[PDB]
Amino acid sequence: IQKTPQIQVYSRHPPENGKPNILNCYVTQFHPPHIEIQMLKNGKKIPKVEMSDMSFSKDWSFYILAHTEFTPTETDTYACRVKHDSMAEPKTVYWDRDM
Amino acid sequence: GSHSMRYFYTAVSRPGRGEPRFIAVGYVDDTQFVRFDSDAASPRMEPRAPWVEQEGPEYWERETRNMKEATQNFRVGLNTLHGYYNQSEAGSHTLQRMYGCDVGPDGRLLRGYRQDAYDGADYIALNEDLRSWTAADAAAQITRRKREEAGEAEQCRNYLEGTCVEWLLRYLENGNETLQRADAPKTHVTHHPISDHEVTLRCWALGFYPEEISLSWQRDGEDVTQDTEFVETRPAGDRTFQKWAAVVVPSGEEQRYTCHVQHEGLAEPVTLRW
Amino acid sequence: RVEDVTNTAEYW
Repeated sequence: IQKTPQIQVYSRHPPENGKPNILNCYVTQFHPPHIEIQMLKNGKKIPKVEMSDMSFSKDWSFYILAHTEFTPTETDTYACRVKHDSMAEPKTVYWDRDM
Repeated sequence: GSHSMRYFYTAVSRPGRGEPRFIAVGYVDDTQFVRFDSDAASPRMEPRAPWVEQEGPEYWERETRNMKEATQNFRVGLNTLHGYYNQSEAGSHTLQRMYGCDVGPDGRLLRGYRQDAYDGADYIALNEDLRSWTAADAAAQITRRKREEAGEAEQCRNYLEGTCVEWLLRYLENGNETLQRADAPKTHVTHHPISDHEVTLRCWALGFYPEEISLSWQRDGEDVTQDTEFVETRPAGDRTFQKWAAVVVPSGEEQRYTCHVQHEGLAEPVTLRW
Repeated sequence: RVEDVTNTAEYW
């Protein structure tokens, strides 16, 4: 039974334009464990993106935390795109400063 | 007060690309402190919290040896269950285990766990008495029969009643300054106009530990949890956690609403207004 | 500290 990944994109610290921060892509509730996660800046693939060790929840479903250094600006867009078997198409989630 | 130690094993087959990969992580409460990856260039149990690094070479050698044994044990597991169900040769499969112990404030065993799952659903688990197994289906009954004839439950009960508790208390002592020190949430309220008639009030709790937290809105002094939007508690990446709750309210009525936060790290409930 | 599982692979 395949379970669709839930996605949250958010920063480590409350975002200040021009202040170096950390961007997180937290991906939960999925099965099977294989999954492809990429973080995007202005639609472009961010090279150095670190991934936690994959673990799982009480209900057995997997979760994982990807993150990267970033510096929020007024204009730059950031997003996390996820490919998984449970999904016909890759899902992209945009970072929203207020969430 | 109350505490726990948990290990999480996952083995995943990849038919056509070599043997299954085995991965483990260990936790004390909400802090990860150890990990293992069979695919690593040189497979070793590695520390993930300052308070275990001080453990001597003998500790690491042993953890690594058991982890290597475990990965082989789970590879046999995967192949064996494959046969029980007569699955196809092409598909990947998973075998999971989580085990550990809870101890009360007195440091005595509250209870022990050892549950296995196959392809994401219960397969076999050790019962709460730690003397019998619950098998989810026919295949599992076979596994259960073997574990019974080998009397493995006794070995498991000994680890959980002994080793598991003893070492949890040890980690708890060595890591007391972080592990036994709740970090209060830093809370605040943001204001987001939707229309000229509607605005979103969002209540944030940041940098808290442990993960357990309560968050809710009230209007005029009483609940409105219906109409409350939450997000799941999420990790900040630095061992602390985040959460927010939001409500859409009428313009010029923002002053009716309060946000309420409860967390082990606070002596007393908190209230915020816009 | 992890449990020791040595030589119980025939238990599956």
